[PDB]
Amino acid sequence: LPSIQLPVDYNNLFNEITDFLVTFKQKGPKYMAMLQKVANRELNSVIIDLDDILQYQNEKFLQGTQADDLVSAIQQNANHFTELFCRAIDNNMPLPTKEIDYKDDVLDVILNQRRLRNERMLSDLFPPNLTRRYFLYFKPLSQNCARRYRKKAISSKPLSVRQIKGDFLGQLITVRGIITRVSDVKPAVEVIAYTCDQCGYEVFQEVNSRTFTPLSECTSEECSQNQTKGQLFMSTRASKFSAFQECKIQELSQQVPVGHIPRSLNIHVNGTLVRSLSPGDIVDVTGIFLPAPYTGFKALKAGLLTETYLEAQFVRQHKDVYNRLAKSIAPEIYGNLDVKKALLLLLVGGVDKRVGDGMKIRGDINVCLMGDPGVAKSQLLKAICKISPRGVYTTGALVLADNGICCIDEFDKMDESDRTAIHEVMEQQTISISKAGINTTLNARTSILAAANPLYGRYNPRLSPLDNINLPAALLSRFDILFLMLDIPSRDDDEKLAEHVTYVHMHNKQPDLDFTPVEPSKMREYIAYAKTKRPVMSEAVNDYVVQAYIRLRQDSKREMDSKFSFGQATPRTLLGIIRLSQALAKLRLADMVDIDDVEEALRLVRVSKESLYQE
Amino acid sequence: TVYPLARQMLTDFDIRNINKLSKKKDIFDILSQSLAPSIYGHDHIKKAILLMLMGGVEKNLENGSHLRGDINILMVGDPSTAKSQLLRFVLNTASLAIATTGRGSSGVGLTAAVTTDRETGERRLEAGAMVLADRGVVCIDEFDKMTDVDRVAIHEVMEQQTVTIAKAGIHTTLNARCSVIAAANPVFGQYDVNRDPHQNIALPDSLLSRFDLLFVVTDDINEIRDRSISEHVLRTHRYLPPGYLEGEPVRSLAVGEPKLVTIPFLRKYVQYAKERVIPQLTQEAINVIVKNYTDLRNDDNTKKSPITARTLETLIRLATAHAKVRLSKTVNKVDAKVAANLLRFALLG
Amino acid sequence: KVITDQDLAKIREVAAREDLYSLLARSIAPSIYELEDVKKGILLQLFGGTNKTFTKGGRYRGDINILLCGDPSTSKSQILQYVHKITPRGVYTSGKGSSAVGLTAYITRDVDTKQLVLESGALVLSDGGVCCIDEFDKMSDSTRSVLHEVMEQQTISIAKAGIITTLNARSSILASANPIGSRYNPNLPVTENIDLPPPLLS
DNA sequence: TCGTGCTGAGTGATATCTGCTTTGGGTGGGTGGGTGGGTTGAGGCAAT
DNA sequence: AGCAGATATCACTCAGCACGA
Ligand SMILES: Nc1ncnc2c1ncn2[C@@H]1O[C@H](COP(=O)(O)OP(=O)(O)OP(=O)(O)O)[C@@H](O)[C@H]1O
Ligand SMILES: Nc1ncnc2c1ncn2[C@@H]1O[C@H](COP(=O)(O)OP(=O)(O)OP(=O)(O)O)[C@@H](O)[C@H]1O
Ligand SMILES: Nc1ncnc2c1ncn2[C@@H]1O[C@H](COP(=O)(O)OP(=O)(O)OP(=O)(O)O)[C@@H](O)[C@H]1O
Ligand SMILES: [Mg+2]
Ligand SMILES: [Mg+2]
Ligand SMILES: [Mg+2]
Ligand SMILES: [Zn+2]
Repeated sequence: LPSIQLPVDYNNLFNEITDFLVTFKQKGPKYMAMLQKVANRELNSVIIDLDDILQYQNEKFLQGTQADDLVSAIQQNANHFTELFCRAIDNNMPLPTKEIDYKDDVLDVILNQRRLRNERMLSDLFPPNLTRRYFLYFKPLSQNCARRYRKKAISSKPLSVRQIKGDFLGQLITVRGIITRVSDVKPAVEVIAYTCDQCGYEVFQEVNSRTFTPLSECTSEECSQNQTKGQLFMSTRASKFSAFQECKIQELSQQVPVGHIPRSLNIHVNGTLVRSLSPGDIVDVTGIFLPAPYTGFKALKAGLLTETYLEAQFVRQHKDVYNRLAKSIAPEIYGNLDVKKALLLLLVGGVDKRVGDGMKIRGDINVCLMGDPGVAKSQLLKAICKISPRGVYTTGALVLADNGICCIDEFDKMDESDRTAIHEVMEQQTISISKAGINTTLNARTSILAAANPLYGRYNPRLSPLDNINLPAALLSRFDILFLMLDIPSRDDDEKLAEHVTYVHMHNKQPDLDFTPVEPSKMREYIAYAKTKRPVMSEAVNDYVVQAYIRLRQDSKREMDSKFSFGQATPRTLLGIIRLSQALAKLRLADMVDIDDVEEALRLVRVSKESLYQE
Repeated sequence: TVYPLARQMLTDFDIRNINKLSKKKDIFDILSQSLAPSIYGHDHIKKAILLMLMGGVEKNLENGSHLRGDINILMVGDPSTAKSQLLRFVLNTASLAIATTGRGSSGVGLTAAVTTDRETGERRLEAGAMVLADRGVVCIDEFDKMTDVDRVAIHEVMEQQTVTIAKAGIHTTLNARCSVIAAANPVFGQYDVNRDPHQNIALPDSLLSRFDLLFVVTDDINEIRDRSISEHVLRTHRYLPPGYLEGEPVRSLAVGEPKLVTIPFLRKYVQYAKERVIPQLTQEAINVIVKNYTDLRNDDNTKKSPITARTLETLIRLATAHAKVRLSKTVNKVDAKVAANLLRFALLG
Repeated sequence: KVITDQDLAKIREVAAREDLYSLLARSIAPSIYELEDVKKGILLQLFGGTNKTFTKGGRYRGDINILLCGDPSTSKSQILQYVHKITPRGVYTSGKGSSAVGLTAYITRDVDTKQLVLESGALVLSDGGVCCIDEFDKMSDSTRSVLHEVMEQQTISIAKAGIITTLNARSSILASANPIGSRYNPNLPVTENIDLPPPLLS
């Protein structure tokens, strides 16, 4: 074990840490107050701000009593400084100011009795981590503070998984990425307490590894002296445990080089930081990059190759009304007012579903878009899915869409099994799993947004609407509203479309200037408010709806006498009409359903299909 | 040491030569002709290949919409029309290129395979054809001899330019930004004028719409053309390599180390243009583009491929590529006219 | 987790009521309007006939089978859901449905235990009850043959995986059907509209 | 017939040294098994 | 590193006799 002479003196650094804890001010000292709070059981986590250390160093240098660079020493090797800071805190822990029930704690009684036994023996001891009731974390050095004092902040500089090499091991670094996996919280053992059946004494063991060998034989003075062979038995009541969570962080798309596959890095979370990371959130995890040595035969067989993980220390989390909302849904596309209004109605989905007789009318205003290629079906899908809080985008996921709209693209190309799945979702609003492995049933009251293409790829006027649609007629009937979109050539419309697209391409902004789009945040919170609202309908509006229903039924029968009609009106069309009226009433923020809402719903129903079919 | 064998260093003399050659009015014609000198005719396909190599400008908007700058090309024609030879030439010339066949490829082999690391014993991903060719070109031969299962992968690739993998507890998105050039044959094996385009080609319409340009090439029997092609082929077959005697069959020193343009100079030109030029659109080009789109979309004359809003994006991409050809910071009327002419030829022949 | 003497007296009092038939018919389907005949048939199926165990003759089935076919607009699945809610024993199934357990017995592998297990189908589990099949129109050939065997012999026989066994399937069937097109054409006969074999429909 | 050694070899016993083997992965095999794990991809076959 | 088998060197019990009481 040859020795080296390194330019670090841990005694001076410990004195520096103690002075910083005792004297630093930013009232009394900040960290002294924090320790006072910890003593009274008010705080269970202490965070050391490297900015405070840098400021203290600057003040000491200004005063002329230049001291060692503590920030750099902490950054270069943080594992030792955690223990150093813990020792410094322990040596200066203030006496509690609020009386507490000491006898309640098992550890207090056990240590008091150990003291009594030791006093008796003398008349004829425990690890410091055992009694610690706090956790220590390091907050990285802020870039602003470092630039103020003319210093480089390595710890707070974001890095990708690739940029974390072997030369960064043992340092305090930050990682930017997206969490892809988080495990369940489990107890990690740090100190193990044993008992002697014969002796009556308590033994302790410190665990700092993946694995440990339990004790078997008593080591007490009494046992040794008396020659009594006493067996040691584990006691989980007096042991010390810390919450443990293992997470995976993956590279962002913009960080991967050309022609490379993303990489992932493990993260270890201990103490009160648990539950601070969830899948799908982009985070700036600051921690100590450390290796994870193997043990036993694995150690010998592995070789010099070492695994690595990150000890989490800090986590930074990254971030006329109808017409206006419709136009602001997707400004980039050419004006399609009716489709946008239908999308609003689907999104809000207002309904009163409280029949209570055994079933309840479906509470989802499902929308299906079918049209020849060229219309911006993908753009509507993506925009409406982005705005929705529970919107899920899939290509021909339902669980994530529960109690929310489902954004399904390439609906016609979907396999028959998924067709049956969505059929169950609509008719029953339930998700059922019947497998040997597991059998779970999850309710799914989720709306569906469907985009499909005709059988021949483009709509054929000669063929009937049903012929152009590959899906079963029952599925089409179950859809509350069906919108048919077509691309009819025309000089004026084509010229405006070309001008709009060209302006968007050039200036990277919306060409329209007649009106200013409403802010998306306002629109989404208004939608949430409308959803929270509950409307109500009277008997007169019920009779009006009945009259509209008989008129629509007669008209639809007459139309279906010919082959042009999509399908005959059915009580399902009724229920859809009332659902749309309830959604519009929710929009209006007025409890009573008005005749205007019913008329608007009827005109929307007419223009969804007939307006384009007649053309 | 690891010595790369991909990017040609550009000297001051090379840069000056590139600029001087670009200043010529007919630079496009010379560069297009310099591609595949052994292939007779197919001038428009060569121009399309050059524009694909140069590529357009990729713009990603703040809202999230992504507009690709890659140009995809599809050729459907009769047997013995030099489609495979053109694919081989673009494979050789392009800086990054991957060759695949219809019957030789799979969905997994295109996208990515789940495998284990010998060194570490860790489950990982292996890049596929598509992934490997990121920021490059993938040449697909016998495009119609594939399976739908396999086709789906490609469809996703072209539509989104990304690869989504959900296998063995792996959840990731792979960047696949490559230009696709493919060759195919009609269902009957020979293009039939009487039958409509839909019947001739069995590929899905959705997959077809992603290709910016569709070229239909047919073998027409004409005395003048037949004589010219036969003479060209005979002349090519008489070539002998330097330092070889007649009748001799065809079999490093250091490690660290209207005139046709030589291939290495063409590669240097392509690298320079694609690296140090980002043309921006202008008003005159926009006027030309919208005029052309309005005229083409609403016209009685039939088209081999339907007109769509994607045609406007294709026109913009071709104009940007032609602007890149001239090393011009802006897209001018000439670029729009050339793009319109190429699209019109590809559509109505 | 989250029959007595008085019950018998209440049952007898209800039976003594003159309008018991109408009362039961109304109670079966309160939310369905103007289908008295269908409700009466469903009630009679629920109560069922007498099972005869004959010496010299064999077995005569006392079950009643009802087919609910017609236009899709009318309420037909709600009736099946009500019948399930009422019948003490039964299972809900749709032909060609992956979610459902299945209509026929099959031999599977216990993933949990890696063991060979013989699992009984929906019809077997409905022994002595009413089995409601929501979508009779779309169904596998194999499944149709199994249904024919169940409605003919009232037992399901499997001779696969080295197992030769017969399972009792003495259960009634209440299936629903839809026409080939968007509606049922009165001009054509029922057999053509429902799109089912004449044997199975008879 | 109690107490105190001296003799003693027998009958232990317990404090003390000598050789596997393992993890899991083909840098132990298929005369250790496939119901102790690995295991997704390609390939050929029969019923459909 | 841990575990199971084994060797060999460590004491302790009943055995019995000489003196005297
Ligand atoms: N009204 C429009 N205004 C501007 N661009 C449009 C419009 N409609 C369609 N587009 C453009 O059409 C291009 C292709 O169409 P898109 O993917 O949006 O839908 P689609 O044709 O219905 O799709 P699919 O081909 O998958 O069936 C998109 O890039 C979009 O920019
Ligand atoms: N225009 C041409 N000039 C010179 N040679 C040509 C030309 N067209 C075809 N050939 C000759 O055709 C031979 C084989 O044809 P090629 O493989 O290029 O056909 P292809 O277009 O891939 O057709 P397919 O795959 O349908 O058979 C090549 O060796 C090439 O010499
Ligand atoms: N007599 C009736 N009383 C009450 N509601 C009725 C009646 N007839 C039809 N309906 C309504 O008709 C709709 C039929 O829904 P149901 O789930 O029963 O359809 P279905 O028979 O399964 O349809 P499909 O054949 O299209 O799958 C329900 O809204 C039901 O309220
Ligand atoms: Mg689309
Ligand atoms: Mg070929
Ligand atoms: Mg039904
Ligand atoms: Zn003890």
